[PDB]
Amino acid sequence: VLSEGEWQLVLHVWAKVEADVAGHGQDIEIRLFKSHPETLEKFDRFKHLKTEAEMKASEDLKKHGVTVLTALGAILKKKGHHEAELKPLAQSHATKHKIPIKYLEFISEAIIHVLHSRHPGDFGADAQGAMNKALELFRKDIAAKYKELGYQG
Ligand code: HEM
Repeated sequence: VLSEGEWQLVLHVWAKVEADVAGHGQDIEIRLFKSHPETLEKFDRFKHLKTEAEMKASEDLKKHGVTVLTALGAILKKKGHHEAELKPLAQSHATKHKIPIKYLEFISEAIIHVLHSRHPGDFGADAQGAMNKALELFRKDIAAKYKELGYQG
């Protein structure tokens, strides 16, 4: 569980993300694909993108990044009370996209990296620890929902 203080650090940095959701989304997706190239294989829509500049130029990827971060933001703002928001995400990611928890670890790393790159003065060690706990909770709860659907992490 996160403390109220921890949730407030999470939401304080998230408000920074909300000042440019598209830009943060692009950076996070690109960081994910750069650091863990195998993840790009999961995207029939994007795996044709051959360079970083192509990725940055893709309106489709940018739109998708906003969708991703909008869903994550909606989850984080519930401060753990996110069953209604998490269930449909688990459904699609378990049964359609087939995303293992290890890949959710990869994107969590990418999120931390981008938030620190863009907002170091509002994302120090304690804030990173809080965001890490929030994303750990998300991964734990989604893994439980995966199993409920018959998908083994
Ligand atoms: C913070 C973690 C994540 C969030 C919040 C998130 C959110 C979303 C949302 C909202 C959608 C559109 C609706 C849906 O299909 O559920 C989506 C689609 C998708 N996600 Fe994720 N996602 C996450 C992690 C990942 C990861 C790590 C991968 C792959 C390594 C992935 C692969 C996909 C794919 C392939 C689609 C379909 C894209 C398309 O063709 O339109 N997701 N995601």
